[PDB]
Amino acid sequence: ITRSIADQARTIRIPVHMIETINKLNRISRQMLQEMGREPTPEELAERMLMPEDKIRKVLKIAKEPISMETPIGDDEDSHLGDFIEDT
DNA sequence: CGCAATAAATGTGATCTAGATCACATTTTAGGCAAAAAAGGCTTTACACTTTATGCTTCCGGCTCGTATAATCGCACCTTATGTGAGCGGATAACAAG
Repeated sequence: ITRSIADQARTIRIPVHMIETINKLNRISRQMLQEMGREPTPEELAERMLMPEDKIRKVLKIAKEPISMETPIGDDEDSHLGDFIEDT
């Protein structure tokens, strides 16, 4: 059961380490918060990890749902999320 | 031929320009022909294009395996309480026929 939901979980394919890299930076964020009491700035963790600081920000942009289309916005009658995007 | 009356036609003659002359010497004009500066011509050589075989290396990328671990279990507390009528099948009670 940990093999099937290990890849084909979301509606779209998702890598393995891409979801294992999130909780990796989690069990350390509160680790420095329970001691010092301040938010771990992207400077001290840049020396303990293999990620610089710039490219690591674009990684979070990938980790999403992202979002459906047939979802009410304002009119809640005929207006849909995928009905406001112009065509090229 | 004499008479009517709105338009067109008439004279004046001194003043002041407008338009024309002449023969010869000066000044302008036209197209002409090379030279210089420019257009594309049609060569022959200097270099530069991505492409694609390849294989070797380090770094970032993407995927799994087994292991170690405890469990196969437990309260008290916070705040609400959809709307209806119309259409439908099923279960139950009252009824006439045998």
